[PDB]
Amino acid sequence: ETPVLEKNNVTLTGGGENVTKELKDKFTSGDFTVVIKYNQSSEKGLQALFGISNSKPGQQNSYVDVFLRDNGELGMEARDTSSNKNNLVSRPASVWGKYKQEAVTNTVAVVADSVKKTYSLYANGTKVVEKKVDNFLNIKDIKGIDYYMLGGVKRAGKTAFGFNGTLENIKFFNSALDEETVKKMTTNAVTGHLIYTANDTTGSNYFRIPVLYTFSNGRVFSSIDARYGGTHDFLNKINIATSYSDDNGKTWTKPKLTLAFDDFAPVPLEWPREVGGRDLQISGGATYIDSVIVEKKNKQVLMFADVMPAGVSFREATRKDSGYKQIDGNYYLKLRKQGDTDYNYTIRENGTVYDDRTNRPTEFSVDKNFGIKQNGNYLTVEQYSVSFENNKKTEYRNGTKVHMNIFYKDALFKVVPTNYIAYISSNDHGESWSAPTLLPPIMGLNRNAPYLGPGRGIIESSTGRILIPSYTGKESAFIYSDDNGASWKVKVVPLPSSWSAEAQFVELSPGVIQAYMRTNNGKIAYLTSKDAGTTWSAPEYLKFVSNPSYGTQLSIINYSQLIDGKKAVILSTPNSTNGRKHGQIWIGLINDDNTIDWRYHHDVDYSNYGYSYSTLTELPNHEIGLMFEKFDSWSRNELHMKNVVPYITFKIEDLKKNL
Ligand SMILES: CC(=O)N[C@H]1[C@H]([C@H](O)[C@H](O)CO)O[C@@](OC[C@H]2O[C@@H](O)[C@H](O)[C@@H](O)[C@H]2O)(C(=O)O)C[C@@H]1O
Repeated sequence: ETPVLEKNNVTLTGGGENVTKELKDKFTSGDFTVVIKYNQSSEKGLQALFGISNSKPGQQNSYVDVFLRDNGELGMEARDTSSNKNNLVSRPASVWGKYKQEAVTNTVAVVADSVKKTYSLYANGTKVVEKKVDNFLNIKDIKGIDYYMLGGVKRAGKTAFGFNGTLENIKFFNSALDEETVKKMTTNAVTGHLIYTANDTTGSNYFRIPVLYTFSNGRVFSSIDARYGGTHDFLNKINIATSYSDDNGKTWTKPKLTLAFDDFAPVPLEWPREVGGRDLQISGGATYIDSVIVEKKNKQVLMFADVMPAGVSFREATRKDSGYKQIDGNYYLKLRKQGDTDYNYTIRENGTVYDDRTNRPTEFSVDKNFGIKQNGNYLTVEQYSVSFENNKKTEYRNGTKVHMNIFYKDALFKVVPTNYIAYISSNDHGESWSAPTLLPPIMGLNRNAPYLGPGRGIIESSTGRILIPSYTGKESAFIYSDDNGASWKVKVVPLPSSWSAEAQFVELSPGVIQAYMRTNNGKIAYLTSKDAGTTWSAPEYLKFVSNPSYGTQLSIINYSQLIDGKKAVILSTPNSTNGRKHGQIWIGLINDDNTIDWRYHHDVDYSNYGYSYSTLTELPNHEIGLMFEKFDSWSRNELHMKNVVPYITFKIEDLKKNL
């Protein structure tokens, strides 16, 4: 299959290029596929990569184009004036703008298929959207088409939507090419920046909440939320997936499911993006969400995650019950047997389930992965699948038998419907992991566990204290161990308001640490401890970040090499009052008095491009690795998008900009 027209290296500055002679009436069937490898010299304005139109007076709504906006949205229009049919199909955050101050080459494509009545758009190897439309128009359906142009749309004798950049290669086909062909044709260097991809070895179409960490041995490790029923926090099914690199981030392992329940199958789901439909959620599977990583002095690695029983949301969960009882001074996870009103049971030594009314063992036990046994044999429940049947969501028992689990909605014995924290440990730097341990009720018996601040933990250097950031909704909760992670305690710090205080730590000097965190007031706060986290100052705020009131998670790390003769920290955050956008990386130099000189910053892409949760690490060669949500993950317009969490790298010289 060969193009009706192929052109190369067309550099344009808003004026376009007429190719009417070279396309006129060549779209015989009316179907089309247009594949465009381009880079933009300026992202400003609405820009058309090509335009096929009726250019006559009064026919300004008779055209087809593919367009780009200054926020990375890719779309297409197909409009006919006299039928008054106006089709617009798009997806936000589909393309890249710039990277290290150079324009990024993207390859995008549109396919119009008359038999299916669908338009499909592709960017950098991903089919970003395919939509069936009742008012479908192919080229033959639009009346009096007479002008075909590169880099604009000719409307009433004037060039509209002028493209600024270079069309490195553009191919027009007069048929609808198949999906696999077009994915391949749009695959390029941008495609290789995705570690996790839709329907890879995780089975998930969607991801959020990346975390990077560099181990002592040189391995670069990642974890992430694999979110199956779109990108919703809740209700959903979420697993923690992981992937690692032993060549300084150049190549990564196929992702593994590292924390995952099996009450619901981990399957690729086409979550609707329409107004209304996009609010759909599943009934909820048992969930792990929001990971934190730290490597211990002895090289054992810990990973923490929040744990939610099936159907339980952060917002509706109980805040007044830890899910534990205290019996003879020991804390045991409690259970309610189906049909009881009270929690009459506890999981005690060797996972034996006791009846607390009689203080005797039952026939039941719970293994270290939370599965229930009766007389030494596993009880089972049937797994759920989710599907779409005529754009209708269905959940059903799918024929797979899995172990009954205390976190499942079908369990005979159930935990309190609240949030928990679990951790797992690895002795081989992430290749294999222990069974999970639920954190004891460190907030008290009558409070829920904290919520983790996604990213890393630290080991403070003078005491060896391990610190894990978390929050409650009104306090900071700094989880810590003074015995190399054998037992855990918490410092609870009341906050000026009800912040979603996702935090990360840095050490300024021995004993002196700061916790940087999200707030609800638009600013990034930092609290200071001069005794390795035992006591904390009142909040101070960064002067140079101004965000919306909901705020976003951040990443901050210590860096090992001197910059301008000073110890340095590296901060990643959005910085925009208009959304989760305008990602920046800031270098802060530690002054002799332990204040920070925020001396340099680098804008990650253009200012209106999306940038939400992020994670930094220092690579073994002292370059910087960044993985981030390259979209606005708060916006109701950018939910449920595929392949939007890339990994990129910077040398310090790439970052030392703007002063
Ligand atoms: C991709 C896209 O959004 N196309 C729109 C287009 C652009 O929004 C606009 O040209 C970019 O500046 O606008 C279209 O509408 C014209 C219409 O816009 C209203 O906001 C205004 O009230 C009207 O006077 C008139 O300008 C267009 O036809 O250009 C619609 C198109 O779908």
